[PDB]
Amino acid sequence: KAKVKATLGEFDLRDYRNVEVLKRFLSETGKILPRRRTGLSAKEQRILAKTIKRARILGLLPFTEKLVRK
Amino acid sequence: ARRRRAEVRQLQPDLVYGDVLVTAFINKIMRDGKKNLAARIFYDACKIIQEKTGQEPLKVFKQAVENVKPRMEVRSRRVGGANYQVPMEVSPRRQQSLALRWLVQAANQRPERRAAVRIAHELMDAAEGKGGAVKKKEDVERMAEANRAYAHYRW
Amino acid sequence: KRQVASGRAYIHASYNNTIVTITDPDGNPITWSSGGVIGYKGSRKGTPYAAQLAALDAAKKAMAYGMQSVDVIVRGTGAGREQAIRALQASGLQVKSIVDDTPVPHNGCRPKKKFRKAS
RNA sequence: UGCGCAGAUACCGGGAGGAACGCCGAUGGCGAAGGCAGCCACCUGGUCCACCCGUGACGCUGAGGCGCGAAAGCGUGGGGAGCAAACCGGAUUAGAUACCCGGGUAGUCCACGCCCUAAACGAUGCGCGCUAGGUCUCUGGGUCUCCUGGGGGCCGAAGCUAACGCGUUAAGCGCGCCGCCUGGGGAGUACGGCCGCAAGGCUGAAACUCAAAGGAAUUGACGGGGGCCCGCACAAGCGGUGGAGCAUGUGGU
Ligand SMILES: [Mg+2]
Ligand SMILES: [Mg+2]
Ligand SMILES: [Mg+2]
Ligand SMILES: [Mg+2]
Repeated sequence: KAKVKATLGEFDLRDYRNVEVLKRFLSETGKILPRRRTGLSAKEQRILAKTIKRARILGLLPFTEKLVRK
Repeated sequence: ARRRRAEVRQLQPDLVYGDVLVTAFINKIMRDGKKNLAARIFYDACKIIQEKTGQEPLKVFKQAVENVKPRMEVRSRRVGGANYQVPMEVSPRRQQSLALRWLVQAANQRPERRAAVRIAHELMDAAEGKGGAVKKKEDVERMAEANRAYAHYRW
Repeated sequence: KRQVASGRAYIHASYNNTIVTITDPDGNPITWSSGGVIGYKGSRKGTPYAAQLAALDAAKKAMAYGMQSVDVIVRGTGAGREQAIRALQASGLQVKSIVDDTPVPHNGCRPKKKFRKAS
């Protein structure tokens, strides 16, 4: 399938507000997706984990969700 | 039987009704290798299902057998801590044998003083569905089912 | 005693006992069952059969209140698990949705020495 | 054992409190070591690169000294959710002062002050110069197929090594400085000195005794190690011995 960067166009991944983008880097359990799936570089992947965690504290992205249909 | 899965030793058909399943039965009745007396007995027994019922012996035989085949049974299983009677289905060859084994045994347990009668009654009483064979059939089926809890190993 | 039309079945699986409880759409318990609550007692309450039985039995008690449909919520791993789900599904009592929801700390209290054999 | 009809378990709401931060997470990164993991801010250390601008050998090592030094431990004062030496019980066992289960104090956490040890491990002191490559990777820079640094891994030229291995992250070839060894047991014990509130730490022998103690590899044998095979080995069967009387052989008397 796709890497989550292969999807988007250009974006500021220091931007802890843009939930419309940042929301795509989470699993269905709202867990930060691994590099192998994000398609990101070690360095970007570092920066993102940060931005994602900042969003979570503002209330805009989730810490967790629950698996639907198991 | 490590190497091959063994050919099911085939049987000559019966020289009367022409059925493998009959000789099979005859063989079980046989004692010290005396097949003659063995055969006389089973036929003379089919005669006591004329004299007694309007039906054809073969049909009674078939239909009694079909009545003493188990569907389930507990095969034993060791695991490091206890012993587990695990219910699995019964492959049709085993059914065949248990039934025919059981009949003869059930039959030789009966009271009447003569080979061909014991065979006969049993055969009748079990095609009705009330054999002492059929006891040690519903027991096995029951013994599984009571151990239905452990029926999730079945290897 | 009210008629509820639909609500929640909560399955709590463990390696020692499966337990199932049924509630109204705000999570208030209507009825419930467990391995022990059927006959099994000691190490049999875990077996997927025990799970199935309990599960089915709880559903029957809820169907008394006329319960027709449920959202399932499953929690924990253990033998009875898919079997208690398979049960509710096949109890008539209609299965709207399923959802695992097992608790997990984001690294919380020190686990008992049995559970850090992964030391 | 325990807990539960003084209503537990499972479920929904609310609150209180302590400890640790899931996914990201790596074969990753930083640090001299010990060690460092949610997120934000402030205060602060080390390090790498590019430009080739400044000083002009200002360097290397480093006995002693000082400082840091996981865990456990100690003192005073807090705190205490989960876990847990000791301990109190349930089991298991020939016994079971254990492994398994239920509880549980010190302790684990915070403040300040002590202790100063470790498989404190890369079991490899620090620095510099020299000696093929290939491959993966972190972080820079350029003219960005790749090139040039700095770090992290594997493979391996030459060479080295008892071997196994090491092999531009040397265990190679060489210079400088430090620290350490000199058969095993007695023994990191004794005495002595120093340090510590203690526990104890550092330094550290002899008599006596042994012809060994060791390292790496080899062929076997073995494993309540792994993989794959076979045999009336087990399973599936059929008939038996074990019980009786007698025959025969043996034990013993
Ligand atoms: Mg401590
Ligand atoms: Mg203290
Ligand atoms: Mg304990
Ligand atoms: Mg010592």
